[PDB]
Amino acid sequence: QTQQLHAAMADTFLEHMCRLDIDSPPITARNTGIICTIGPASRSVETLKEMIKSGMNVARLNFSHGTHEYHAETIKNVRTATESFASDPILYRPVAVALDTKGPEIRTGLIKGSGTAEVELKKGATLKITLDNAYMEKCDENILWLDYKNICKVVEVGSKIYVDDGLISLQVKQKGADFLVTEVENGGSLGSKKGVNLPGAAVDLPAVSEKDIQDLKFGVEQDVDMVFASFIRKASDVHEVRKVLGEKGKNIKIISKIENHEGVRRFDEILEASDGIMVARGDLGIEIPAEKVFLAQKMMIGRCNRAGKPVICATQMLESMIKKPRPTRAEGSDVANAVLDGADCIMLSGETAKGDYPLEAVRMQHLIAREAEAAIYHLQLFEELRRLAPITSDPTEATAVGAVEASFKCCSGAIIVLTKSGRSAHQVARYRPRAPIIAVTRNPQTARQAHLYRGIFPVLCKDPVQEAWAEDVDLRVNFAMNVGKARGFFKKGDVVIVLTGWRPGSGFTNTMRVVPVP
Amino acid sequence: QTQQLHAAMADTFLEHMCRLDIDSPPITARNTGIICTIGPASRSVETLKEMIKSGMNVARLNFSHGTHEYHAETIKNVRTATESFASDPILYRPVAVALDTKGPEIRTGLIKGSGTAEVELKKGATLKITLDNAYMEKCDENILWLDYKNICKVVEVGSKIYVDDGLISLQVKQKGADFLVTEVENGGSLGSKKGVNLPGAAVDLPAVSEKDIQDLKFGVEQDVDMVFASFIRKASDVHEVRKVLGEKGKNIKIISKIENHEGVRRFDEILEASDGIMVARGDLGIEIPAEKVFLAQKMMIGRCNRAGKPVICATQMLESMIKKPRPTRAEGSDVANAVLDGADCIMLSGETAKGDYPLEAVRMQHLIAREAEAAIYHLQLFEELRRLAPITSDPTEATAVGAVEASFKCCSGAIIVLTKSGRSAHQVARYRPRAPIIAVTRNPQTARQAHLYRGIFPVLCKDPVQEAWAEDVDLRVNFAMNVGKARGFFKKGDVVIVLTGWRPGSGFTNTMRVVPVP
Amino acid sequence: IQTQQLHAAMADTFLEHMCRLDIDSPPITARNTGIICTIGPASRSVETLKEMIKSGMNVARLNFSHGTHEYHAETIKNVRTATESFASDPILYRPVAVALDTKGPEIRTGLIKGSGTAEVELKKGATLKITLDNAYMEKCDENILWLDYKNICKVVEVGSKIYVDDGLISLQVKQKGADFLVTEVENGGSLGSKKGVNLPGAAVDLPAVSEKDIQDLKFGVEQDVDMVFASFIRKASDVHEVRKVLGEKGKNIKIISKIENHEGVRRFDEILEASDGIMVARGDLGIEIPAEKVFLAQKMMIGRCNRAGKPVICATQMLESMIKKPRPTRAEGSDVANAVLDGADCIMLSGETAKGDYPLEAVRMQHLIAREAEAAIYHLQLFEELRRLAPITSDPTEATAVGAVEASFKCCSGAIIVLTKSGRSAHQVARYRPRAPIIAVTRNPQTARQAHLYRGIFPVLCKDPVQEAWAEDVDLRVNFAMNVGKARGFFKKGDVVIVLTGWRPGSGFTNTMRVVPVPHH
Ligand SMILES: O=P(O)(O)OC[C@H]1O[C@](O)(COP(=O)(O)O)[C@@H](O)[C@@H]1O
Ligand SMILES: O=P(O)(O)OC[C@H]1O[C@](O)(COP(=O)(O)O)[C@@H](O)[C@@H]1O
Ligand SMILES: O=P(O)(O)OC[C@H]1O[C@](O)(COP(=O)(O)O)[C@@H](O)[C@@H]1O
Ligand SMILES: [Mg+2]
Ligand SMILES: [Mg+2]
Ligand SMILES: [Mg+2]
Ligand SMILES: [Mg+2]
Repeated sequence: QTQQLHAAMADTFLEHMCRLDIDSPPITARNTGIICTIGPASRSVETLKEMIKSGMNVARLNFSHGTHEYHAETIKNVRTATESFASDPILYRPVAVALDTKGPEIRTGLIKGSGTAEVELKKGATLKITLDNAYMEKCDENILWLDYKNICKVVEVGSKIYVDDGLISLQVKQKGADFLVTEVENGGSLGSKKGVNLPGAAVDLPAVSEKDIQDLKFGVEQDVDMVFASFIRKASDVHEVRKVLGEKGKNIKIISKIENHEGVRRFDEILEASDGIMVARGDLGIEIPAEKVFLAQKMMIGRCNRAGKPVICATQMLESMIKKPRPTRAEGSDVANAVLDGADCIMLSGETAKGDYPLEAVRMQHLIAREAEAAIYHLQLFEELRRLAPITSDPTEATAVGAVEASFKCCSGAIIVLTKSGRSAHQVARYRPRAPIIAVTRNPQTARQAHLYRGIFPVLCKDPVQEAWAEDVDLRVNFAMNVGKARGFFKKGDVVIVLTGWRPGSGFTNTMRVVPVP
Repeated sequence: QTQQLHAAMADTFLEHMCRLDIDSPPITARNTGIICTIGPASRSVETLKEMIKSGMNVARLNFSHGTHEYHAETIKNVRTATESFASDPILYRPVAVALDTKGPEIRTGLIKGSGTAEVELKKGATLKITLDNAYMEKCDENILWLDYKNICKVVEVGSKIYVDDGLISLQVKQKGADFLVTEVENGGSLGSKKGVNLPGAAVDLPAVSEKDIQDLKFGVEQDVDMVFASFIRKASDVHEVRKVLGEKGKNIKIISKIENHEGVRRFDEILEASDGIMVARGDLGIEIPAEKVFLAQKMMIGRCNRAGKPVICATQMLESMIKKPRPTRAEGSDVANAVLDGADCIMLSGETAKGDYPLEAVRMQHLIAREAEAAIYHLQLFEELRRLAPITSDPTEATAVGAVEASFKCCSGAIIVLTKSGRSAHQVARYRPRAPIIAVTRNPQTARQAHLYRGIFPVLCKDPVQEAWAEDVDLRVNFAMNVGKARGFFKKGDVVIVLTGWRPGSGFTNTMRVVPVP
Repeated sequence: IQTQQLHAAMADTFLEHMCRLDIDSPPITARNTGIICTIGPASRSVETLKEMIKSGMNVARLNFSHGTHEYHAETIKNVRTATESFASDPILYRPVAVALDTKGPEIRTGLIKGSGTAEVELKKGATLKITLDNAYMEKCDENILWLDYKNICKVVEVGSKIYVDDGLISLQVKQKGADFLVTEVENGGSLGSKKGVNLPGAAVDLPAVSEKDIQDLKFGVEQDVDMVFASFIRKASDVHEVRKVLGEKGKNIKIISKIENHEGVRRFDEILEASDGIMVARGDLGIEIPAEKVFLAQKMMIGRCNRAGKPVICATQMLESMIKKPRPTRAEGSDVANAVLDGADCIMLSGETAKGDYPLEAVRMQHLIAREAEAAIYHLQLFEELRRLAPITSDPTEATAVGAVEASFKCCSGAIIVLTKSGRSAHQVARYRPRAPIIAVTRNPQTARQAHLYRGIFPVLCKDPVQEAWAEDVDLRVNFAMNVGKARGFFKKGDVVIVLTGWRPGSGFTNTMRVVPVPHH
């Protein structure tokens, strides 16, 4: 038996688990998109071809560091690598580009002289915090400076303050107008220009930094497909970013990054305003107890699945592959679970940008995602989504459910959807069929953006439009049939689902057909 | 709110019940077919028009009694009444004809002298059963004769014996090779040529009687649409009936009537060989304890639903309306529960054939079935059917499920299916949508036979094919659109599901579209 | 080859459950659904009542529609005589309860011109004037019809239907004065005298209890009935009225509200809350609302009663044909099964036992079907569903009951034995609907009788004096139930059973569940 089918039949979740089989090989398609952060270790065209081949679907650009000219080159290279395969449209896999903003931060000043010197903080000692600028350059173990002018307004006696990536931990014992008197809870080495998190606080830093405003305008100019907006806390934040990309970039998918408590508390309003979500586990698990992170991940992927909006699963998934060519069992497990949890993307940071093994990381993510995709309990997952599906008399939605049910009934090798905007394909994906969704689009941006949705395989028709709209439709169907055939998703005989519309232009998708592969 | 929708939403069966609402009116469509036995009280053309109008869909002819000339006239009249409405194909309802065989029997002899005289059986008296032929003509209250040579082999001391349609009740007190000595439990008037059931005993009479052979040949000649084959006990039996209708009548649906223990015990093999099933509660509740009947009914409707084959629910459903113009609460309840149980047909016997109130019986069945159809727990019913659906790579099946899912998603006003053989419509019905299935067919037999399946509204296109196959398809779709409109199943604006094929001829139905009503 | 429909109880889907019901899977010997028989001409004799009890009667209904105090007093005397005839052996003694069903408020017409036996003929489409003016009481023709409901005008609009003689005749109001109505005949028929009137869809403002009712109820107090079926309950204030009337001296009598019209259904919630139980009065009900809609109301009501853990009764015409015939119609058989499957506590017999030719055959038939249907329930889901809709509470008694019921499912327990003073503990077990019979052991006779009102409680009345050590007194009552169960054939030595006790004497301390093998005692 194959593709974990015996397990997909089980009546109980428990029997489902009990029946997972290591000798049941997956289908060839892989549904979870893979996002790789590009950096020193992966910027070369020659390398990027190898990434795409290994399964990269999105390129992340981390505006934490690096200048415009530097990033512009990364993008130019990603593009070069991608179009290298454009010469055969059957096999060409689009690659999307993503601009991840630095976001607002709270940084400390320099330690006494050189930014290279450190001071030693003792569990229990007093540590005064000034905002007075005199102290910017000379930070010792008695006085520490911040660039968050308004820290006093947003903290109470008793609040924790986390310094250098939540290594050092302070607690506020007294609050003036200008200063704070803290006690060290967690000792350690204090350095220069280190980053500060205010756990629990409603931090009032603007939605976008001045750097961000400019970094974003650049992304518009460079024509990125999506932005990962950092440190989204409230929906007004998302609205800021939207305003900033403004008209010229009104089609760029804004993906809100949930990095602290306020973000979690206000996730609902946020999700509403966002195109998607990234569960930013790194920053998040500095702001909230680490043991609580899986809760937040599961809550978020859950609600994103309910709302049919893309969710990303980020940070440290294959961390050890920065140094080693194979991952830890926990890393293997982390990735499987994100997939089973029902995440759209999975992401690689260090592992691809700086690590010794970028390719090994991508292939590993590819391998696990496939195995985990077969291991889903679609029986229940489908039943559940269907039961929570709002009543709508929108034909597109009705067609999608019909299609997805049909695909379950006939172990369909794929659901083929003609889509101009991607909307139709999204509607199919939101129901999470086991079968890959081949989305056939003439719109390249649609092709790239589609990766953000579990199971959509974007496929870009480069032919001119044919005279009769009928034959043009048939042509695009036939294209997908060829793509599917060639990529080994199905052979002559197998059955497939095809979704078409009744008239040209967007949102007329309403025709579902069950077709045997020619 | 309408159509018991608030109740259809409930997460539990219990909440579902708790939420059934007497102020939530049904839609106008009624899905459960209604089978009326035609007889003295209903044979007139003038009456039959009124039956059709009231909701009769099949005419049952009981070959228990009546000659060929008699039945031939019933059929002539049914036909006359039906075609009376043929002048407007939008409103014309097809009517099927069904031949219900007499089947093998065990009969008694004549009472002392004229077969017009009777005897009295006294609770507690002795009643000898002979097979000795001396007694054939002279049966008194001391000695009773049977024509079933093999009774003694198949009955033990303690067995019950039912005489005259389980009116009189005997228990065997001593058993020889040649005779039985019984005690009367239920007193009553013993007549001539009265029928006998040996409850629990496995009666070995041949599958088809001599009369049956001939009655069946007649049904072939008369062009009936289905046969209700009596006293089906094993699959061999069904095979006999099929052989007898043979080639000339290979298209007539055989519906096996389960009338005794062996029939229930062997239901599986039977169902497999049959086109459908009738739960013959009268006979059945003479052969098995009456308190056990609802078990058998529920088991059989259940397994017929599982197999997607039509089940009928017969006998005494509105019994009191033989004498009275309104039914008892228990009768009302019986009918609702048949529908809730998931029966295709419901049936009337006495109530339409002999009763004082044939029309009131039909209208009553119509009224209840509608209310009960809304009261079904489709959420679970659908979930269950889907989970127990074989995985199949037949396109038609995949299209049907998709169509039914779609219809649930959009509160579809109807699922419109173009079908030549009826197969496609059956496949949609087997999934039990809330929405009516309008089947559009040019084949009149298909039209009539369709009534045997929950929710199919057969609609007969009498026009020739013209011009392009496409526009012929559109034409038939449009016909159904008009039928639906006129019968008040939906208005302009409402959304409907339409099933077509990709090519002419049977099979190939594989196109589902979600269309707003013009 | 299996028993008690076990293979079917295992099924993962409702559909598979149905598909697996088996006519060769015989039930256990216990029967859980209580059976209520109306006593009348055909069943009032002591000699007959012994045979009824034997056959499975658990409650005796008295219909105050008809019959005088002296008459009913005698029926009760006899029921009691028949019952205590078996009191000589407490192991085999079955308690029988007594129930007073009130006549309730009515709307009656006057006498047809001259003899109260003579009739008029009403033609579809004719005009029919309705007066309340008393001049017309004695002389009712086909043009003018009198009612005794002085307030009809206030409670009906132009367009309202009026149903005369048990919804045989049907009028629609065309004009409404201060004093009169002008109606049109929709349903023709023969109009008689003193015939009953229903106002479908009206909020009928007749008092909750009639003057007759007040008195009939006071009688029930005096006669020491266990429950009252209050007729024509419409709003909760109605139930409060009945309670007020039974008042203090009768504060322990269970009031069971009878739902017989629209307002009753519309307001069922408030009503159920104020009632001890409910009767689905299908006859009257299906005159007030379209008959085709009644199964909706029945199913809604039994449903919500199950949710609330309050007793529900299913009434009227369940085995109607057995007034004249010794066996029922397939639809009657089916009706009874479905009431049980629907999850009704009691089933009822009216005509069938009171006036019919075959009272005993009706009782035995109800007994037979209920047993079969009880095995046919889908306990898996029924239990899952009740548990999921159970509020979280910190009440030990509830925790013990669920535990008990789950344990009984686990071990195919032959019975759940509960020592109960008020019945409350047994009710709490029953509200979860175990397959196993609940033997409730009580020294309180009223508790014994009232217990019948709940699916699956088998009341068993300990007549012994209290034993010195409270422990051994507890053991004694457990042992009693063990003996009863043995003798009634509910289990044998070896079988396993669940026993519920408390930690201290007096009510509401039940918190001990044990799993005990049946002894060689
Ligand atoms: O994916 P979207 O934006 O909903 O648009 C889907 C549209 O694509 C089609 O299937 C074909 O696209 P064209 O308009 O480019 O012919 C339409 O028939 C349909 O309405
Ligand atoms: O040959 P026709 O009458 O045009 O048939 C066309 C339609 O009938 C179908 O054959 C229906 O299938 P069935 O007859 O098997 O039910 C389809 O291929 C198509 O939708
Ligand atoms: O010895 P007693 O007072 O009869 O009570 C025996 C046990 O049954 C209970 O009375 C339960 O009775 P209730 O159902 O009336 O609460 C316990 O509280 C007690 O332990
Ligand atoms: Mg960050
Ligand atoms: Mg027969
Ligand atoms: Mg199963
Ligand atoms: Mg009444």
